[PDB]
Amino acid sequence: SMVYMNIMMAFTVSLVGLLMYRSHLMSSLLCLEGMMLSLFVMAALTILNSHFTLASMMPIILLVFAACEAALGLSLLVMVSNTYGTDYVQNLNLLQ
Amino acid sequence: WFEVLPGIAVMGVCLFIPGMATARIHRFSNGGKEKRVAHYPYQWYLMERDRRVSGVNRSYVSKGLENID
Amino acid sequence: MMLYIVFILSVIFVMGFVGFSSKPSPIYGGLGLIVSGGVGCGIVLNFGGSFLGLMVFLIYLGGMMVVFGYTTAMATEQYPEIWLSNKAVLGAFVTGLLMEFFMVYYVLKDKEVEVVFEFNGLGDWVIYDTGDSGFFSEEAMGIAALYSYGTWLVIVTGWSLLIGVVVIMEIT
Amino acid sequence: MFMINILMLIIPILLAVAFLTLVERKVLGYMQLRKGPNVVGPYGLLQPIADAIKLFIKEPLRPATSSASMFILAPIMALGLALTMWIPLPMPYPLINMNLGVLFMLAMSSLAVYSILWSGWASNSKYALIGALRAVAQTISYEVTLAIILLSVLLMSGSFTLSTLITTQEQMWLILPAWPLAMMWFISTLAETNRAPFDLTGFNVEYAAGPFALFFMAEYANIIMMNIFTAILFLGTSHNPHMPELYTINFTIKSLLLTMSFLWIRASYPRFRYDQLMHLLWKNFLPLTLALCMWHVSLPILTSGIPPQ
Amino acid sequence: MNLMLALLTNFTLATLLVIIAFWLPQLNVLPFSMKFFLVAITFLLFDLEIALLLPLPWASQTANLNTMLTMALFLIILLAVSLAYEWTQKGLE
Amino acid sequence: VELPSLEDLKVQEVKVSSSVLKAAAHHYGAQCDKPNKEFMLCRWEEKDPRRCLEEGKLVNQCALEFFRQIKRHCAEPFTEYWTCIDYSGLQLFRRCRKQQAQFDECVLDKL
Amino acid sequence: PFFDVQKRLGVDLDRWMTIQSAEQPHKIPSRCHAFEKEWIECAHGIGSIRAEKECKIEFEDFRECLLRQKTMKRLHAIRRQREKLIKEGKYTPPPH
Amino acid sequence: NPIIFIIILLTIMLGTIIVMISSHWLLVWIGFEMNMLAIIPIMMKNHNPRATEASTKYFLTQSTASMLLMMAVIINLMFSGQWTVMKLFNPMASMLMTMALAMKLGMAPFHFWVPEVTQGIPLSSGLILLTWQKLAPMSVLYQIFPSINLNLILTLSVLSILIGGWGGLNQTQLRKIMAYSSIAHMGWMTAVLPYNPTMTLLNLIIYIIMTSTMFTMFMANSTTTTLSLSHTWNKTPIMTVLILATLLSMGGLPPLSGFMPKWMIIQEMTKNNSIILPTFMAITALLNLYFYMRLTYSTTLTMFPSTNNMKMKWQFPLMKKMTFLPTMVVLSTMMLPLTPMLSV
Amino acid sequence: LLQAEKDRRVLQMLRENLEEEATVMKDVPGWKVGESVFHTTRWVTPMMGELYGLRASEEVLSATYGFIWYT
Amino acid sequence: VAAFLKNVWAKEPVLVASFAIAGLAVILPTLSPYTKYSLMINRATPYNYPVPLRDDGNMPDVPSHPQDPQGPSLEWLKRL
Ligand SMILES: CCCCCCCCCCCCCCCCCC(=O)OC[C@H](COP(=O)(O)OCCN)OC(=O)CCCCCCCCCCCCCCCCC
Repeated sequence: SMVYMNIMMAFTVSLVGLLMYRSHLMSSLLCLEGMMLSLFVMAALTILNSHFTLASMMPIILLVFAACEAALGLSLLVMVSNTYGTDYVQNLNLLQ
Repeated sequence: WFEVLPGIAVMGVCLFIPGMATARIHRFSNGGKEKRVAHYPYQWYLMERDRRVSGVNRSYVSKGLENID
Repeated sequence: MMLYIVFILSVIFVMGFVGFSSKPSPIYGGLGLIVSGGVGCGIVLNFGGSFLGLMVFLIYLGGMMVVFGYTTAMATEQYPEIWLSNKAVLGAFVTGLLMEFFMVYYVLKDKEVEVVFEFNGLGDWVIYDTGDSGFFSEEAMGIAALYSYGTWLVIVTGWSLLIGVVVIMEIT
Repeated sequence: MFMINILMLIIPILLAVAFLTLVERKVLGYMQLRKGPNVVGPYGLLQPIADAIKLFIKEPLRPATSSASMFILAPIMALGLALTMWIPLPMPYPLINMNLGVLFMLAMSSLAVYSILWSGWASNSKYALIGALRAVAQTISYEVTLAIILLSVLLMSGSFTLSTLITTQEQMWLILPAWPLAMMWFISTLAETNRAPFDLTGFNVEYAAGPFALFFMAEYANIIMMNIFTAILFLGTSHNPHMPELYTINFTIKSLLLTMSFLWIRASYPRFRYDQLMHLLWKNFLPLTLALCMWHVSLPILTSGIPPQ
Repeated sequence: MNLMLALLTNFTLATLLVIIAFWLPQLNVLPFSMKFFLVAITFLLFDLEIALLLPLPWASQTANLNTMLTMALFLIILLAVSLAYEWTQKGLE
Repeated sequence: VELPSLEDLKVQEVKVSSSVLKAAAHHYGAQCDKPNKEFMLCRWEEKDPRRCLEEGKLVNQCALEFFRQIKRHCAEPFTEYWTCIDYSGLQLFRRCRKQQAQFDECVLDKL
Repeated sequence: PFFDVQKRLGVDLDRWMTIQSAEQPHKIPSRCHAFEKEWIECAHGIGSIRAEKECKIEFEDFRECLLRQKTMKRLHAIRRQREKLIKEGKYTPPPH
Repeated sequence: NPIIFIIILLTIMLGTIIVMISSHWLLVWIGFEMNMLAIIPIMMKNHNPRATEASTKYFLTQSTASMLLMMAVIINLMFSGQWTVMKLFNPMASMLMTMALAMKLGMAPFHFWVPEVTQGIPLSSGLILLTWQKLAPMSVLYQIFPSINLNLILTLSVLSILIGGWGGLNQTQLRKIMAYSSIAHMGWMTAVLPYNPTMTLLNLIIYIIMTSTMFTMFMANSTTTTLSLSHTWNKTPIMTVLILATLLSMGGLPPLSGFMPKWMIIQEMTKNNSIILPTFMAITALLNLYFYMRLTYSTTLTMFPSTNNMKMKWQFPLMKKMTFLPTMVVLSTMMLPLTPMLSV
Repeated sequence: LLQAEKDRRVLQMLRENLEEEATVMKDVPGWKVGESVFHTTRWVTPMMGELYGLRASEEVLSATYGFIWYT
Repeated sequence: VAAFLKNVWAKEPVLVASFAIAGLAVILPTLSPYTKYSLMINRATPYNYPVPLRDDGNMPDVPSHPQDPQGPSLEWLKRL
């Protein structure tokens, strides 16, 4: 149905050029947790109407790791700004 | 000590209205009857059925034993 | 209040993501998520499931977003700005915004447009498709979270949360 | 006529606290060996109606140092959710029969911290920039002290909905099995709503006569709400089907006494000097909360007294 | 169908009053601190593991109970052991 | 596929209200017991309720005489019994505990 | 790779939250519950390399149970069978 | 610190067990989710900002490498809804399956995912832990196997050795020289996998052992190439022959045992008449040795050991299970009559 | 009893959604009335679009959205 | 160690009371026989419909009459 087509374009807010770029680097990690709830709901559509009654734990246990993964990378950007004061992803010294 | 007693009888009376008002609406909207509550989907199914067979379109009226005799 | 009240929230939910998709000088990005996920909470509150969506207010919208909003003040201590007040922000805001109505424009507005872009008709009640009625047990969805058979999940997921604290008990 | 039930709850609750700043002072008056409002009333009762006129006469000058879209946005939500939280509340009949509503009160009260972070930040420097942060930082610590001991009585009452909560307390006054919880209920709720012992609470000093009155009117709206919320939970009243009037007589009059308690504790105690203020939560409150959380699980099991639902 | 027609009056009343407050009857013609960060991260950890603690009163009207008894107590253990290692270092908090 | 006609429809549906249907609700099925459990095997054991349409009328027919039976002999304490439970709210079975004996004094006695 | 510890030592890690019709804690089935019980019965001893060429049928109605795809295609064209003749009569049926 | 340094190290292998021991798409979601949460503090220990400016580049790569996987998982929930680890029943999902999963096994795309991480880490002790992330997703691919589009998997493998054969001609950092050629063996064991997924792990086992010996021989003092000049006449001349015993084997010459999988890789690949593709890979593997020659020319020819500072003191490292490692890494090529019988 | 009072309704309900479907258009590119979308001739439970057609004015909202968003 | 309970209960009298509620809570569900009455009730709550079965020869027990003494006895609770 159309309720599956939207939301499916809403998954394509994980646009990668707007996922690690540009600076004000919190706006990058913004859409990462914003890529969550495009999967919490999209799963919870099909689990709910097709009465499964057992995979209700699956979107709940999804959000447990969804914040927990999001808890880690927020800490490191403080450690970026601990020695700098601003994020500014155009910071680059360690090259490949 | 006396003057505080008219202070109590203003704001405390101002809470007497909506409990009186709401219990004189749903009682009034169903004609002296309380509103049928529905918390489980089996409970709603009665109201979804009985409204279609009450007399025309209502859930707050009954038929009784004298309907089908 | 019409029949199309469920679908019309979903299209609004699409545009909440586009509000922070470019660079909304990231303090309004929090105000792009609260408007979105609340409407996203509205979409879950159909279809039978009441309990499982309302927690996303508490655990994420009250939980993650505050700590998200607790940053961008302890860092990014420069001068912010209102978005759309620049030319670096509005350079792509309209581009996918046109397609969001253009996708709706011909999925079903013509008679047959065409074969693979007209498969899903809009409406009308098949979006629910939940008859007939059920039981007095629960929603259900009400007997949904159980400390029966799933227990191997809880011992793993709880122990993963414990070592998450220790990694943050260190460096920071 | 569903609409006239709405306006006969929003409007008659504004006068319930607009005539309380009067009562705030007179209860404060007759402790200090002094009288209430004397010249205007005569019994005081003509004082706040004139003072309500003044704050809309006096000119609301705006900060040139701030935005405008953010500055009036926080008083928008201030009357929004702090009045929305009244809605699924019975007396004895709620406006909405929500199937689950105890989660719904916490879901709305968790956005109360999301308003104070606006006004201090978008306005100005230092005081409004650092001083407004800490107040979120204390009020984030009082949901875990709030929600856990909240959950420990749903284990014995039975479910999430509030309509069954009246029937299960028809013989009890449930403070008697939870008088340890009664302290940590009332202390924690006192601390969240930003009152005299638990105060550090620039997020007011910039507001002129216009929008200061809102965030004085919304803050008061919270405090009778934590009174009326403790009222249905701890000190449950009797219910009569054939006489619904007798419910509401002995309903608000019990909440009105606990309303005086916020006025009464304010006239005794000093502050808590912020470093202690969170230190008395984690080190001191929280280990007892987990212990009594374990207590209300084993005992209904070791009674065969599980509440039915 | 009034939920959704229930709060729409409430929010149009707040945004009305500001126009008589801030508008037309006026017409005038950050340093970083580490100790104020780690409590927000610490809160969100105990904010998650009360949502897994959350489905308890529906988890009593159930089957064989000692599965649900001994496992629900285990989450409180992990919530408490997490305190003790963190209790070794809280900072000026 | 196939469906049976408009005939074998329009049979006497028990046009009563939900409260008076849940009024007795306890003496009803406790003594009929012949078509209902057979109708359950007709629905639970064998699916496709299109080979299973006949006995849905048989258990319906038994309820027709059933309310006709209680109407002819003892109905005055019955009509007051669903009167009190009509005063609504959750339909509890302890509010109308007092009037229960006046109904139930004759159900074991009259019929 | 798949060591399968749970096969020798006879406990299940989960193995229950796997298909649509396994446990159902109060015997409450799903919508396409009746086709799982058939489609598993088709290919059990089959080694899955001829299963895409032997059974091939009970997978189809099962897959179309989950979407009601051509049913939605058949029902939508009724709005083109009638409902282009709106002003050309054919009320069909009169109420009620 | 030293108590939990084992405990953090313990839970990494606890993650990849759950990846191997499950029949469920949500546990293997959790599996290398908690691994990606368990690798971060190993990068940190000395709290240097370069290590923080390397882990966060490592972080948000593998975050997407998690989060793209679940988008594949909900599709075969909407498509037949079964949760057994099997074929995916959608080529739109199997496309989303592999080329998300190939991030954690980093292919010829996702270029700087390997070197920019491994260079810049002070912890050259190990950093052999990036063999575990080479071990876990291979334990999914053995089960994804009989539903792949069959062209995507070989395209990433032909490109894999093509860039890895080119990367170390422009290098001195022996970490980056060892960061490269980790793309090399991860092209081969993907290129077998449509034809007999067994004996893929034979390439996997040999790669573990010949990388385990490499950094343990690098934990003497060396981190830079010209630092491998100043140990033959300074640290120990016995290490100079042993480092030549492995760099020539890992190039794949038949008298040593590094050639042994590539011996067997063709006996499987032909007999299914694909001829032009093994010839293009084996001729590319010629360039895999010109890393090692032009590196072994520096340490085994006494290229000017300057900077007079003599080590008259003994050595006490932790050469844990070290001397027993290059005994199956050189002379095992006669000693495998059937390695494809105990493993397969 | 009420189970027998529900399946009787949907046999009536599908009939007037079929008998008023057979009489729509007897087209040569038209449907054979009485066909099934599936091959397995068994009794699947019907769908909400099969109980109620494209009528959808009040009563269809009154059925699906009955328990949902209020009593 | 005997004064160790009397040099901390006069020193930090908060978490001492917590461990006593950590105690007396794990032990007692394995002690009193009021439990397993919790199990007998929580299983004997009828949610769904008890569907009857088909007779063929036997008849081990339970004929069609519901008010016959043919099944179990959970009616101790009403007498309890
Ligand atoms: C074995 C059987 C099962 C177990 C049964 C055992 C039952 C135990 C029941 C215990 C539950 C209540 C205790 C909860 C903890 C109370 C908080 C507390 O005690 O903190 C103490 C506080 C901190 O300071 P402190 O640690 O004492 O260090 C200084 C030493 N000179 O120091 C203080 O003393 C200050 C007090 C706190 C400050 C706030 C006071 C504001 C006034 C609030 C008035 C409350 C009125 C009553 C509540 C309203 C009723 C709803």
